[PDB]
Amino acid sequence: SSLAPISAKDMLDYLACKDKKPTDVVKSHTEVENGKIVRVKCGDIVALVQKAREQSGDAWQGGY
Amino acid sequence: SSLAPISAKDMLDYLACKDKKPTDVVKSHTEVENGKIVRVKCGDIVALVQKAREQSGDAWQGGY
Amino acid sequence: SSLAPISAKDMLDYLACKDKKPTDVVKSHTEVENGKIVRVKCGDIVALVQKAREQSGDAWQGGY
Amino acid sequence: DISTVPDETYDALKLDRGKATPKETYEALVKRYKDPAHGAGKGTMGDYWEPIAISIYMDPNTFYKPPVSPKEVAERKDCVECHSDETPVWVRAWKRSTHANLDKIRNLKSDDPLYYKKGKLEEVENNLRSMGKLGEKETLKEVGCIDCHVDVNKKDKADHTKDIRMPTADTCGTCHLREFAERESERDTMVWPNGQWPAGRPSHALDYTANIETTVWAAMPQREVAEGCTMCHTNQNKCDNCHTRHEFSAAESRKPEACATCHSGVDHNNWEAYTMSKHGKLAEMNRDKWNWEVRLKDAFSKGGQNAPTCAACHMEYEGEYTHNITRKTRWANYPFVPGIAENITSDWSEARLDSWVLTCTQCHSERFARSYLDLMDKGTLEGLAKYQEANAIVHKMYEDGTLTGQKTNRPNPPEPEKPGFGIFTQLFWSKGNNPASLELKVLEMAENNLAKMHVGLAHVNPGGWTYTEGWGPMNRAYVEIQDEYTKMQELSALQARVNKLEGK
Amino acid sequence: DISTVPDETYDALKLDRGKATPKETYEALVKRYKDPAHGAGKGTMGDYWEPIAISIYMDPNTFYKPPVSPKEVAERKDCVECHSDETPVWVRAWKRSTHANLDKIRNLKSDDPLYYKKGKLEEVENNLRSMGKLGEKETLKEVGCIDCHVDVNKKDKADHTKDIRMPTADTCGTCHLREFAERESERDTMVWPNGQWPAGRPSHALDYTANIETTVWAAMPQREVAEGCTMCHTNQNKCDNCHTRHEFSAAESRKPEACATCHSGVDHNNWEAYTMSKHGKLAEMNRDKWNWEVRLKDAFSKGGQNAPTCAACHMEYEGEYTHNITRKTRWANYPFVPGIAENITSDWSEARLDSWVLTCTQCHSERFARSYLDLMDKGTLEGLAKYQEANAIVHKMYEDGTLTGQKTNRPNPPEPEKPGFGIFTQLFWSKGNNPASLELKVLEMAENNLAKMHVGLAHVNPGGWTYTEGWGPMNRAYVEIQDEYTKMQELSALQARVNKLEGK
Amino acid sequence: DISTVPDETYDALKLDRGKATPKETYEALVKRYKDPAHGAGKGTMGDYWEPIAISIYMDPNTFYKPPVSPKEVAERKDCVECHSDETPVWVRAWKRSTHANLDKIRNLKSDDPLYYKKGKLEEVENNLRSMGKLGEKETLKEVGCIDCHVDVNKKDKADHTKDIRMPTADTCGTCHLREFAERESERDTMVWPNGQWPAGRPSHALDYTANIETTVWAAMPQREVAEGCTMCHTNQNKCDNCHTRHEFSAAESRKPEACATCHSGVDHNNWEAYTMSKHGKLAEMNRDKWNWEVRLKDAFSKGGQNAPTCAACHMEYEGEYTHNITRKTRWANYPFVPGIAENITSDWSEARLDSWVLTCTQCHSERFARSYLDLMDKGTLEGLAKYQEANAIVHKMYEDGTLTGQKTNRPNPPEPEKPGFGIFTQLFWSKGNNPASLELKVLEMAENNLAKMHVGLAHVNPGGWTYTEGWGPMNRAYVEIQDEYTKMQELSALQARVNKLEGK
Ligand code: HEC
Ligand code: HEC
Ligand code: HEC
Ligand code: HEC
Ligand code: HEC
Ligand code: HEC
Ligand code: HEC
Ligand code: HEC
Repeated sequence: SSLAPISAKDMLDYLACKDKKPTDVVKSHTEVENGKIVRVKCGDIVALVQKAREQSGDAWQGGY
Repeated sequence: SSLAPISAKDMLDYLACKDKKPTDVVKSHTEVENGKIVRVKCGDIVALVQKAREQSGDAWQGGY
Repeated sequence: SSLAPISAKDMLDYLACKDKKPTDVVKSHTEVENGKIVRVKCGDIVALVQKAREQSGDAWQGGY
Repeated sequence: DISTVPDETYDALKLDRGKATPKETYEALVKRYKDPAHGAGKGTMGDYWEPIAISIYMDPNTFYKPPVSPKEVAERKDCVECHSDETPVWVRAWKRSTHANLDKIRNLKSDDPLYYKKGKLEEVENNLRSMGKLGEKETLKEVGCIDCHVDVNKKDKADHTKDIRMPTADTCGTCHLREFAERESERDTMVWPNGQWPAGRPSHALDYTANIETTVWAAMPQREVAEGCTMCHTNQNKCDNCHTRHEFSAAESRKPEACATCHSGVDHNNWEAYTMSKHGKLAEMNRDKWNWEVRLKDAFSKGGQNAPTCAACHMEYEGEYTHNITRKTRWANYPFVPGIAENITSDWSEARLDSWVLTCTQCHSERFARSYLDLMDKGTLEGLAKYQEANAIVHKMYEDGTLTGQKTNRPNPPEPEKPGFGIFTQLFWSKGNNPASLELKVLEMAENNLAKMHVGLAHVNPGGWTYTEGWGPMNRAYVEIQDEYTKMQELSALQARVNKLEGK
Repeated sequence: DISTVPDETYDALKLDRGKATPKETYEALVKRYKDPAHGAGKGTMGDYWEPIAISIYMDPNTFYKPPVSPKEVAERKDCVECHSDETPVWVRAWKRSTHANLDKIRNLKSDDPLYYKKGKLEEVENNLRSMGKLGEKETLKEVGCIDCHVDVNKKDKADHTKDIRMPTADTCGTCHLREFAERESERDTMVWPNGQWPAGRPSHALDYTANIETTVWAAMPQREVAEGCTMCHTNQNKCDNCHTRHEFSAAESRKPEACATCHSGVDHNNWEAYTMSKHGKLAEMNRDKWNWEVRLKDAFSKGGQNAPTCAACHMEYEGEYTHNITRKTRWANYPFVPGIAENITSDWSEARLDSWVLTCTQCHSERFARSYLDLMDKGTLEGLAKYQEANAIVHKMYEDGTLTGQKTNRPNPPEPEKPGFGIFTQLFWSKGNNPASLELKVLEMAENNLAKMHVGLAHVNPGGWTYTEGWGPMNRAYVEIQDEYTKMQELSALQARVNKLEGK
Repeated sequence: DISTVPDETYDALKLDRGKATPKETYEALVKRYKDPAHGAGKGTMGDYWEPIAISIYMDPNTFYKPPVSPKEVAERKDCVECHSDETPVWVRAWKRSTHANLDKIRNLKSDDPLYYKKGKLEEVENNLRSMGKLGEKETLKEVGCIDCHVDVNKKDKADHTKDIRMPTADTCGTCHLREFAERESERDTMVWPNGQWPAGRPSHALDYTANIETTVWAAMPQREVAEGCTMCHTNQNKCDNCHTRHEFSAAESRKPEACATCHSGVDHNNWEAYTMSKHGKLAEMNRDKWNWEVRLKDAFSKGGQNAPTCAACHMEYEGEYTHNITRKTRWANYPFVPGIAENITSDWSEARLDSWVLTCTQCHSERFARSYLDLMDKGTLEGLAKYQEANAIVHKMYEDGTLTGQKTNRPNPPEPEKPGFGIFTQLFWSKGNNPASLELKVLEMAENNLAKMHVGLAHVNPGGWTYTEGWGPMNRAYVEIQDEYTKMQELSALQARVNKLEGK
């Protein structure tokens, strides 16, 4: 079945948070707000992706 | 001298009607109306083209 | 230091007026007005460029 | 057994690879190959379109009939003699091809780099014997006009008006069962984890199916335009698009140029990106130093090849080469296809990334290759993010009904297409304000510029994802989308002010 | 008599083909060639433009004077000796050219594939003797600097400041009367049944005339831009654009690359379409296997050539090859030219189609070639139909006066151009809102995208009439035209509402 | 002394040409090369960006650390043994490279066109002896993996996890002092009269510095997009972008294709313009007649080369060929850069024009070469004038605050970029209406179309400054700018009337 959609910016942030602590902060790869690259907390993006993976169910057969 | 103008869509329907009967109906190569390709009755387009060729006179020296 | 700017159309008119008398009239390379290529009096463009070269001062180390 | 054919194919054909004969394998392959349920014939929209004259060469199994003239009954050498006048270059090219020089192949010595061809000839003969087209002690004398165009190893006369055929993939596969089965195996090895693309796609095995199952292709009245599409989509039907008739030179098919007529253009500029990359520029500079006649397996050793080429990268899989080009596919050209980006981190994609790392490390260190492929993946997502932001704006206009002409001049596309927003049909058919400009612009941002951005990244052409293709053009589309969006908001604010004034 | 020169040329020159000598034929050809009534000189707009420095090389007969410096009186050997230092690569190229090695041509043996050049040298000598430039038993010793740049077979001193010339087509035609006459015969064979183009055009014989008779070329002030046009239009004046100075290699001029500098780009992308087709990719892949030195007559046999090239297709006519490239022309690149599309079913066009079929059927079957040429014609008309619909919208806006700035900021083009809708001048000159964006877009839709669509069809590059050139870009133009048309109607509606409110 | 290194370089290094040993010249070059004040390291915006994985290969001196695995200690011979299947082609290409065959170089005879290489070998040996890397009686045995990747002439074991380096320009320069010094001399020979570009730029010596000193490159979040820029800008750091690893073939770097991956695309289409020019089409047609192995000095004589190439034109200066490519630069690609057009008539530009004339007149007469270079200069200005007119329109709207979204939706670019009108940042970053569409259009009009116009003029591709690139696209930009300007005026007028009605 289909994968629950995940935006490209969230995929990017998720990859950037690979092997990071949930408290670590990384730069966005795509978002600029108020003249600064947005900073993303790895805990938030990981939660966001995991909840898409939960919604995917058996569609996600494994991987990062 | 100058050829009486015939639109491309008419040339196409004319060519679609090569070796068809006047009562044969062919699909337009160009026109879609109300979600369907327009159908063209061959006798009609032949009449359209022949009346242009009549206006061309001796400018049209033969051909399909 | 920096050169006083000279628009491209003036550079072109200047080049067109090389080895021309100030009273000579050449065609613009760039300007059309009222259906005709603008004509340029060589003494006007020579004056225009020379005053730019004066504002450039020592920035202009020589040349045409 | 054909060791290079995946197990998935013997499973799908309900064959035991340990026991199936060549004839059984061929017959099972061809039954599927010719089954309308598996993509043969005119497809699900055959009622909406009819062949044009050239279609008899594009899909001969459905459409080819021999010519009504000449009325000739010809033997094998009659073909050659008459066509020495009617199609003289075909005869010249055929005469100097391997097909017409099989005794040369038989007499190759084990120290010749082309010696593998003798084994292939002997496998062909074994195939034909299993099929009963060739005696157990009979050598294949040649592959001549009558063989491909009438019947393999035909000994008697052919009726030109009844018996001529255009050779399709199953014709070649009568002899070249291995390559045909490797090709057909793409049906079975290209299964997306989440059905991102239909099973066996994208692939050469199903390129024609993919073509005729495209709604606007079936639906548009401009048949000669649509057949342009078909000319890029005939690998399924005929085997002569990389190694062309009538020379059928494997050396030709190994050259990047063989892929370029199809794998080029505004929505997949592989040729342009590849040839501008250092890889492709080296291939251009070094082409006359390489022996293109050695098989891909020997290209980098015996062949002297020191830069990668389309065929070497894409037919390589786990250190071997087969005609199946699907097994390392991860992005499949269009990054925005639902599920493709999300699947890029899966175990399935990582394992194909591992296979790609094996390809690149014929030359580069793994560290180098992996660092670039990481750039490819993330660069593609960066492009996709830019598109997704622009699409959200225009799609919202669609849902709000504020696209130009959306409610006044948006005629429906031709049957059997269904109306919608930013659909592929709008690239090949337009009427009134279907599509709107902003809609076409954001669709082309994905279909053209994001796709070409990804191709440039995959093929290491820096300009092809930054200044010249990809980022730059996507930047412009984004800018104009935002610009028109603001202008449309400003205009509707002005209209509202007028509407308020009309309320007195 | 020149077997390859058509009757129409002898009749046009008031010559009897059964009586005319090389001398009489040459003089009548050159008389017409240098006649300003037949296209020589500055043309009908010479009062509007002046040569620039390089114009002396582009139109030498009108503009060239020899340099004031150096002051040298020089004999034949002096040219070579001094230019060995002044222009060393010219001397090196000349020295290894056929022109400098006529004795090698004299000694060619009948089994040499280049043997025909011996016959050609004897025809040159026959030409020169007829002209009184060579003794009847005097061998032509060489074609050296002094021959081309001063006088053929000059025996004494030349004054560098008075006697140097740039060799124009009639200079070469002194010796190469056949090729010059064949080229000039384009004036007489390219007669359109209804004056769709001026007689003799399009052709290489009149390309420079066509250039200087283009209003915007004469009228625009950016002369260096305009001379870019001139550089593609000098075949009329000089014979070195396909086989270049100073090697003058016929093998070079047979290569497709020879045509590419001129036959490319946004309004006729023949180089790009051909090279992307299978034909052109095959030519790229096999160029090293072909003997480019054999004449086109021998290319497909002695040359090994197995894919078609520009010269082999376009110089072939009824089984012969000449420098006349006009006799199979039917569409002439621009499908929207009044009368062209209507003429495509005429007997005249059908006879040229039959001539094309003869060209394709050196290789393909006639049924195959005809099926494709049918697709070419119909696919061109489908593109034309799309343009015609879009043009009807914008042209009506022009007639309604409603193009942007049409009544407020549409200054007149430079003299002698006259104002009009969607005129060629608007591609190379613009000011204010002349043209309007919609006007330029619909003009470019015909001039660029429909032309390229046809070129892609004619040269069998499927992406070139579907996705990448032609249909896709024309689709976008139509969409944007329709979009702006609706926006402009909605703006007019809003202005009418505000005008009503001001009527209180 | 190094005859080809300019005095300005010895002066900048505080060295005496006569006395400075190879080792002292090298150390002085390397000290400047590695000095952050002179362009090394992360540059002034290092706080804003971090390397990505591939950056270790793009700027090794700043970012490279050897792999943590494999844990191996290796002698010279062990590199080849393990890498023969770890990185097979690197070994195969290295093995047939000149670096692996120095004995063939020693045995070259003085009549061999490649003999110069024996002298280059002995000069390398003399350099290494001065640096203490080679005994005075010790011949350089080879240049193997361990020499470039660990230490020159290394005699003992290397720790794969600690001692592996990526060879940078200073690594090659250890042996190839002349070529490295010539390259570095670009820092000293490229002083603009009025600082039109920074001293030493544009150049290969400072290309990476120029990249990392570009604000949007440091500022933009899409690092994989930004690293595409870096890949065209690594000559400063590593010497293998023209003669690539691991063949390191000087013959390869002399081919135009070597330059094409970087010198191509929408803002400098040198590859495209040159290859379409007659020069480039001749180079394509004649590439297999030329001996690319002779040095550029001998190309036109011993190499049989008869058409110019990128290297032959741009590495030539006053009759010598060196790695310094800056000394005839006048326009530097972007004609709109302040002070560049005004400087084109200076004595400084005229002397570089004289140098260009000396290049062209190896073939053309001076009169011809000057007449074309005059066309190039005036044509470029004609393009600049068209852009200046369009820019004045859009710039005035920016200054007046009337660009679309300018005061309502124009967010600031990422730090440390400062907001502005038509800035380079707006080609690689956009958000909301920053930039506005008109603003991007007029920025691209200069950055892409005016640039390509000049590249087309400079490289003699007539379509490349008229119809296809340059004038045509600039014409459309002008037309669309003027069109939107008029629409925006008319809209403002309508809004002003609705404002009047809301005042009553
Ligand atoms: C003349 C005496 C012929 C002999 C003997 C054979 N062929 Fe033929 N062939 C001939 C002609 C004049 C044509 C052109 C028909 C047309 O209208 O194009 C052909 C064509 C073919 C083709 C192409 C068929 C198509 O649909 O395009 C093929 C594949 C072909 N011929 C094959 C062929 C074979 C296999 C023959 C020996 C059994 C043979 N031809 C004999 C003339 C003659
Ligand atoms: C038996 C009657 C054959 C049929 C039908 C086809 N091919 Fe063939 N081909 C055959 C043999 C015995 C050989 C030599 C063995 C080998 O595989 O090399 C070939 C050769 C080829 C080649 C390679 C030619 C070369 O580069 O030397 C190609 C590319 C090829 N064959 C393709 C091919 C195609 C596309 C076919 C259908 C149109 C086809 N063959 C039919 C035997 C037979
Ligand atoms: C290795 C150096 C390559 C060569 C040479 C060519 N291609 Fe490629 N291709 C390569 C990669 C790493 C990728 C992306 C793989 C992924 O999905 O992650 C691609 C992609 C393609 C595709 C899409 C299929 C796919 O694998 O995703 C196609 C159709 C394709 N490439 C075609 C192609 C052409 C036509 C080439 C020569 C002109 C070519 N490739 C060379 C790696 C390499
Ligand atoms: C195996 C026993 C090795 C021997 C001995 C040497 N090398 Fe090696 N090398 C080896 C591997 C498995 C790898 C790949 C590491 C990876 O993750 O990709 C490498 C890598 C290199 C590289 C690339 C370094 C990089 O950062 O990409 C280089 C330049 C290299 N090796 C050089 C090298 C030299 C000079 C050796 C002799 C001193 C040598 N290697 C020996 C395996 C082995
Ligand atoms: C020096 C002692 C010369 C000898 C004897 C001849 N030529 Fe010459 N030529 C010479 C120079 C220095 C130049 C450059 C002139 C310039 O300003 O460019 C030339 C030029 C030519 C040209 C080009 C003319 C043009 O308009 O560009 C041609 C065609 C030419 N020369 C031909 C030529 C011939 C045929 C000679 C023997 C009769 C000859 N040259 C002798 C120097 C010298
Ligand atoms: C007599 C004095 C000549 C003049 C003036 C020109 N050409 Fe010539 N050319 C001449 C001869 C006797 C020959 C050998 C016979 C032959 O036709 O081959 C040639 C050769 C050529 C060629 C072919 C060279 C080759 O490819 O081997 C070409 C393409 C050619 N000539 C062109 C040419 C041009 C363009 C001329 C004016 C600039 C010209 N020739 C003048 C004799 C004479
Ligand atoms: C000494 C230990 C060397 C180092 C480090 C590098 N090179 Fe080298 N190279 C060296 C010699 C003695 C020679 C032969 C003499 C000559 O210059 O020809 C070379 C050769 C080359 C060549 C030309 C090879 C050919 O085409 O025949 C090139 C292009 C070259 N070298 C480049 C190069 C680069 C880029 C280096 C750093 C990565 C490099 N060399 C290092 C000796 C040594
Ligand atoms: C001579 C016939 C040339 C060849 C072959 C190539 N280039 Fe060129 N280039 C040439 C000129 C006359 C100019 C303009 C010089 C000036 O007035 O400034 C250029 C310009 C460039 C530039 C900009 C640097 C400069 O000198 O202005 C670059 C980066 C460049 N050219 C690159 C380049 C490439 C990549 C080539 C092969 C594809 C190439 N040039 C060939 C002259 C000639």
